[PDB]
Amino acid sequence: MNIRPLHDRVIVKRKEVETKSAGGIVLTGSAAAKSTRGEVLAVGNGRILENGEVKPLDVKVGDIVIFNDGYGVKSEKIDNEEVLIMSESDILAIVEA
Amino acid sequence: MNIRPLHDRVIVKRKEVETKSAGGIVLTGSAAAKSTRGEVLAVGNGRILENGEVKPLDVKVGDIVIFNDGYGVKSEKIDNEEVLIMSESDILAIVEA
Amino acid sequence: MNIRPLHDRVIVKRKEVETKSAGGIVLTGSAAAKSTRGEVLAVGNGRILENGEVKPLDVKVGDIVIFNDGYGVKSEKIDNEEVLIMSESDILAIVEA
Amino acid sequence: MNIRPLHDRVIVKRKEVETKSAGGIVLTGSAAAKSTRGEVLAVGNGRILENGEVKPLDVKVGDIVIFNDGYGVKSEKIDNEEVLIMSESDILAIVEA
Amino acid sequence: MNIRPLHDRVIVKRKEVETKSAGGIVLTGSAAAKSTRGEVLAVGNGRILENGEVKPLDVKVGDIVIFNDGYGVKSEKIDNEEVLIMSESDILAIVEA
Amino acid sequence: SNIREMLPVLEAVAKAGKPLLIIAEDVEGEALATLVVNTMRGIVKVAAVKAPGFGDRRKAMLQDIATLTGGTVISEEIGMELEKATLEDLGQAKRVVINKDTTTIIDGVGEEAAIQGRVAQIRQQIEEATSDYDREKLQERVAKLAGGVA
Amino acid sequence: EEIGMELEKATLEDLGQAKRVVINKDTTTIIDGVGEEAAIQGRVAQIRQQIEEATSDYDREKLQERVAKLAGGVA
Repeated sequence: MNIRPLHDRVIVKRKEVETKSAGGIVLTGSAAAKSTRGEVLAVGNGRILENGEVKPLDVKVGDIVIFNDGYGVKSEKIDNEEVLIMSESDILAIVEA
Repeated sequence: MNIRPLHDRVIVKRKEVETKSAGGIVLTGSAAAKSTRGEVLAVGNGRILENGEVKPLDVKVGDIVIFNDGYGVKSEKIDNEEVLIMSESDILAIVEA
Repeated sequence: MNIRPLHDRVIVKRKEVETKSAGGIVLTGSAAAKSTRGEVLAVGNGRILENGEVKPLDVKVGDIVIFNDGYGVKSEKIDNEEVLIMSESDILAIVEA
Repeated sequence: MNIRPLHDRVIVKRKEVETKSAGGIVLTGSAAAKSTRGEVLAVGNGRILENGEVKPLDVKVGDIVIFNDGYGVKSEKIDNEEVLIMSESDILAIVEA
Repeated sequence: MNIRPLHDRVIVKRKEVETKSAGGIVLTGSAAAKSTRGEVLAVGNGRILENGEVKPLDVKVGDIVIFNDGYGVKSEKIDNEEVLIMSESDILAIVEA
Repeated sequence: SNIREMLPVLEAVAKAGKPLLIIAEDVEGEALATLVVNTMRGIVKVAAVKAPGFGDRRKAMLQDIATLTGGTVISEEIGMELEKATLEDLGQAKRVVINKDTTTIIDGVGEEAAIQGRVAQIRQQIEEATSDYDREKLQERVAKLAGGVA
Repeated sequence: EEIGMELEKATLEDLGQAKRVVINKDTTTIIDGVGEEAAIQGRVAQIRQQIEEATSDYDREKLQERVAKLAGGVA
């Protein structure tokens, strides 16, 4: 079973936290920090604000993105895996090829 | 890997803080101050306000700009380097010639 | 190497601080007060608000103005001297004669 | 000789503070209170909000008004006299008869 | 002299505070309270919002009204009497007959 | 401390290419750190020492040092400011000697009329009702101004 | 740290060199750092003022110990 997001909501999963490759071949331990990179599992219908139609999201399924982990970011457990739910506004940028 | 901004968002990097050239050949150390100059690494699609089309940004990639370091400015680490994320509105001026 | 302001931004320079002509013949030393008068070095294109066209600024380069030094006012140094950057809104009046 | 206010800005001068005519014959000493009445020296062009036309101010030059002395009220010295600068919104009423 | 309120301003006078006839045929002492009822001495032109026309005030001169004594309520002394100045929004209801 | 500002005074000396001697209530590491590096590369040769002692005590003896060397004392308290002071306001001496516990000036360049004038105002100080302690410290200043100390 | 230097600000070349060191719970030893004699003697030469000190007691005792370690031996 899988999950269907509601308009302007994007479901993404978090990547590895403080991966041991910082500074070159140097191994970096965890300084109690958390990973800001994720992958887009699902895309909502779009934003329904200003009134004129429904505006489509700029993020396509399967994208790799950078986002700000704020209040708008929620945590759920699907098929015993951790996922994140946030709006389009939260995701700052896309990592490409 | 690299970053693609999400419309009206500009990714820039901060320049040297209180470079030791103040008042002449005098070497001035850093004593509680920060640099407001930067370079534009990436340009977003444009503003999405008022529904009618999307307006393009006034700053090209690689420009040297002066900006207001306010709340609207976010910090992320890319390829283990510091970058700044802010809107077009937050960038005060462009250094030319 | 001069500076070009970005729309709705005006670059001005501050005049002499707490000039000793207050009260009468008496010369008043600076207790800890700052001068609110300035000269307009540069003028931006205008206000871009509400899409349709751009509205021109009401101040011409070289004017002598009175302004409110608030949060909006910012300070930068070019050609080794102090300048101020603020919007049209922050300038309260023009001194004429 | 005089100052020209910007649109939606009104220049007024403050009247007598805690005038000695309260309760009739009795002279009331000034116990930390300030006068809210003034005279309108100058009138700006008007409000420029929401593009369509510039709306004219409802206050005539030379009128006697009651106003709310808040943050929006600024103080300047003209020909060595005290003046106040505030928007139309800050002026509560007009004294007639 | 008398006072003329500016648009969307109503000048009213406060009625008796803690009138003695509370809880039955009982004279009640002024333990610590104020009166929310007043009379409308003057009427301003009306609200000036959204451009198209000026909307007239619903309350005619001489009405008996109920109001919320908040920040928006200001006090001035006219002809040695206490009056209140507030907007239309402040006055909650009208006492009739 | 962060009272570093006085750069135009400092650079004026750098422009001159001569060493600078500093007398004040105190100097903190922020000013000293930059000063050490500036001296090390030869930009400026500058060393700073503390004033004689108690506020009234040090302030009283500052004028004579300045007048003796032809310099001007900066009155923070009065009509003067940190930056506000020209290079010409600085006093001049042939050379100075400094150690961990003592500061010495070989010879400041000042007019005899000014040296004597400082001494002349001392005469009221010399004939004093207090006598004990007042005269002892007072004379020491006097000997230093034109005589010698043994 | 106090003067013109910073934590990061320092190149590997800045670091000193030695053949080997010996360390235990209460003691640290360096077999032989590689430095020039002129620098070793120069440190010792500046010590001569330190040697001829008015205080004598305590000042000389600690001072001599540094001296013995710099070029001589400690018993």
